[PDB]
Amino acid sequence: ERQKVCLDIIYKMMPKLKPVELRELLNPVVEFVSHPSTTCREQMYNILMWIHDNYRDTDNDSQEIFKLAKDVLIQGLIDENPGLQLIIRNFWSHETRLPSNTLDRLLALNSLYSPKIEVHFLSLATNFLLEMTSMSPDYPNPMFEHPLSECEFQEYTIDSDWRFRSTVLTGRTDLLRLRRRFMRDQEKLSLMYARKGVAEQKREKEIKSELKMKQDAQVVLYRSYRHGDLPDIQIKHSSLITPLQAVAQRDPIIAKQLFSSLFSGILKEMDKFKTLSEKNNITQKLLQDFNRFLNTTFSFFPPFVSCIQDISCQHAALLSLDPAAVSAGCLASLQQPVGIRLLEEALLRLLLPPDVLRWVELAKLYRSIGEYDVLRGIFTSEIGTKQITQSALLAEARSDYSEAAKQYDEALNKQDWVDGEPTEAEKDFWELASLDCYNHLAEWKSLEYCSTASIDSEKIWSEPFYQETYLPYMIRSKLKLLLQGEADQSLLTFIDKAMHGELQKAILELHYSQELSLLYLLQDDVDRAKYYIQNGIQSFMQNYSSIDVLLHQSRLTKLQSVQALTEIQEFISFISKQGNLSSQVPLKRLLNTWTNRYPDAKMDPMNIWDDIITNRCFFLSKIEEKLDISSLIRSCKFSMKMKMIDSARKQNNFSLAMKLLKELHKESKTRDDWLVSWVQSYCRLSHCRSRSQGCSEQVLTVLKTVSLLDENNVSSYLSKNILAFRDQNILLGTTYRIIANALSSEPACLAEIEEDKARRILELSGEDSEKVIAGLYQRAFQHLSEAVQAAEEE
Amino acid sequence: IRIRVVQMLGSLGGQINKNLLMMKSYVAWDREKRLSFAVPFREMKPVIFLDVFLPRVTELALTASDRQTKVAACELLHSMVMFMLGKATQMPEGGQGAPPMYQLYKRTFPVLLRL
DNA sequence: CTAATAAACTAAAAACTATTATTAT
DNA sequence: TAATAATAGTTTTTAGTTTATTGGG
Repeated sequence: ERQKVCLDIIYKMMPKLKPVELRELLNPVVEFVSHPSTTCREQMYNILMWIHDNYRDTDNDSQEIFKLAKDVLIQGLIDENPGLQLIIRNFWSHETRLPSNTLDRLLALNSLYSPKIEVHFLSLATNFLLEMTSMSPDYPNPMFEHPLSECEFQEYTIDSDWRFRSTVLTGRTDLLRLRRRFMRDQEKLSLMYARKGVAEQKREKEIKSELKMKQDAQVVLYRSYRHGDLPDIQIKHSSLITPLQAVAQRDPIIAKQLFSSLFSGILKEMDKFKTLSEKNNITQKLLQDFNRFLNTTFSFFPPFVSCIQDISCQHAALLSLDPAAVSAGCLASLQQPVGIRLLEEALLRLLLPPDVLRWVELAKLYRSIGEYDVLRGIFTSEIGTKQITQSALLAEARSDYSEAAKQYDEALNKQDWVDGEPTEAEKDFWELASLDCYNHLAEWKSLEYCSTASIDSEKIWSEPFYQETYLPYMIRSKLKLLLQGEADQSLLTFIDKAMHGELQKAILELHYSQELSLLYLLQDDVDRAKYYIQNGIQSFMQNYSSIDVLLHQSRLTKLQSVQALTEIQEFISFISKQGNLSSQVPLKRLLNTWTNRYPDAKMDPMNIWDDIITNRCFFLSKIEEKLDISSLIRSCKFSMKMKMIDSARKQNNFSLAMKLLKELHKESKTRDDWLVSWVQSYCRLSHCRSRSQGCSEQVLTVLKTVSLLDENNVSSYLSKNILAFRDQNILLGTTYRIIANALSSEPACLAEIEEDKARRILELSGEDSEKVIAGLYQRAFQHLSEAVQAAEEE
Repeated sequence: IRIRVVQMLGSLGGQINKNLLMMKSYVAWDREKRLSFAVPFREMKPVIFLDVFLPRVTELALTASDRQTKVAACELLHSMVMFMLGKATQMPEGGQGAPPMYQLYKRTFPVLLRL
């Protein structure tokens, strides 16, 4: 009552006010959007449309009032009440707000944008541009004046029910007013009991009514259907446009391509009769509009960004967007390759070449998609100013990120430039590639080096666009730092101040909510962690609905993401629900089982990997601190880490966690089996370590101390399976073969020339190199044979 | 239902989950724009092509949740198919005497019959 | 050869608002 | 099914001690 009367106050009194008092009054008013009652919402909408119409021109402050009014209107273009949506659509669709010309409608919809309704603007624009197409003379008329043949096209009605298939097998009324209240020959409290009983039956009637209403609302069609034996082509244009706009408001992607088609067709029809000067000027206006759209958006919905860059693709004059903006949108929204063609054709049309910006953007996007061939195929050109970048990328093509990080660091720290200073974009490439390779270098030290507050002293560290790129890397660094058993509260304070500021907080939940969930688990804020994680998973599955089927790789990455999401949510789904302090439920004995579910081997790069193990170990730590069991959790993490190192060796990320392996050996003396398994892991890794310099490399470290002198308990004195025994025989024969081949290929190696313990052990295992290679080949044959007879014993 | 699906799907295993996805499974549905439609207007009228719509609306009305979306997409595709057959009967093209949407017929008849 | 006692002191109860459950249907 | 009638919460006296204050004998 009071809110409604106050809005009516404002509505009646504001037509007699100064702009300054209006701007004073609107700030404590406009925020009443998202009020639980809708009626106040359309009341303020009436106020907003009034001032919108009254403010058109002058004073820049009244113009600011006008800007804020259209802003609150356009963000009001979504309401839960469909009637509000209908009335605002009717208001905006009028010729005054949006002029009836199609190109006028286009420029008007360009004039309006909001960063938050970027999900729905495509559908809204399609609805605006199609429902307006209703005053065309042929619009009620059928498309085809001819029928197929003679037939009776009687209408075929269609039913509708909440039930589905597979449910059943087989003042003239004064008599009423005169007889309404003849209470006199009745009792009062008996009538009271009747009234309250009737109230009770109405209560359970409401109960069953809401039980029925639990299901979806009844589906309504949008086109009358006639019936006949021959199809009736002669049907109105409404019959196809109305389902088209309906499904456009249903699905975003179909709205995407139909919007693209209508945009391309309308431009291809407008160009035929307008002067080239006006068409050109309109084209730059559009280009500015799209640049504004991409700069202002934050939640990069793949359909919207992809459709705007796609409609820019079809027109040569539209190949002039801010290419860095295009690159950022494509990488963030995972719509990369089409934007790659955008950059390519913009380069192609533009034809001294300053295209280094397009080059660097396409190169970083190709690095994002994973491949490396285009990178070198491009930077082998003279346009590549710094060949250090080319050398770094070709050398890390074998997943050698350490040297690439070294090259990036020395390049950014190379102040002198005899060949000319590199462009800012090239240095941005270098630092972002260093960030990505450090992300591959799963250790927290690389992450801290990322978080070393880069040059120019870089919420405080969020506003510039370079910082926007760093924020995911920065927070990933911070969480990997803290979750491993570290505490600084700097990240907590940062996200607390990031709550202040709607845009920063908004982007961090809409993209990175599981980070909030995990840190709230760190603070034991299980409720808000659950809220964040459910928000993340539902938003992400919505994105999976949004992404197209062609790009398998993005869907794969999303798949691994939601895999990690489900392990963390099932962890939070079992904390003390049954009560777990001394109740040794098999759940703990079951969650570790199946190798603590599938670790997703042989693919799924290392960031998935270390996230999985880090969260799992932090979990089991939380249980054991809130609950022989330690032996079980140690064995579990042992298995986790062995699967890790084996898979990452299969990943050929040969810059493995060396010191992690060293400490695995260091406290590998839990039982013999554990240290034995570590020994086989290390020796197999060194076996795979053979490379171009695998000759000198393998002869300098011949499985360190010759299989680490493992000749004490083979298969734990054969007490284990002889499959293990045949495994060590295989490894020993393998390293014998590698050394013998290395010596045969390089009889004059420096290491064998060098008088060292390697010389002693090689002559022991063997004078002349021929005798040594014959002896080592004999030993290799012997050990491989031993593995062979140990093999057949199943 | 959907949250259960996604959570347990993740719980299965990522490479195991990969089995949801080899002749590349898509190139195009036509070698040229065999079908087009001119949207009317009070002013001049541009031309739109249904071919880009055809496949994705086909699976969208084939199988999905949100029965409202299913019904709306079905109604749209029925209006679509009536319009395209009428256009084919209107002015036949060449190449096979009249292959208007012949390959497209080969694609649409299976989806029509299974829906 | 041993005091009412004036003042100080806390206690206790009434007066005046004083909104706040509280039935009817 | 949705009202109004009891109705506590601050001042403010006032009795109820208490005292610490003399000369009594």
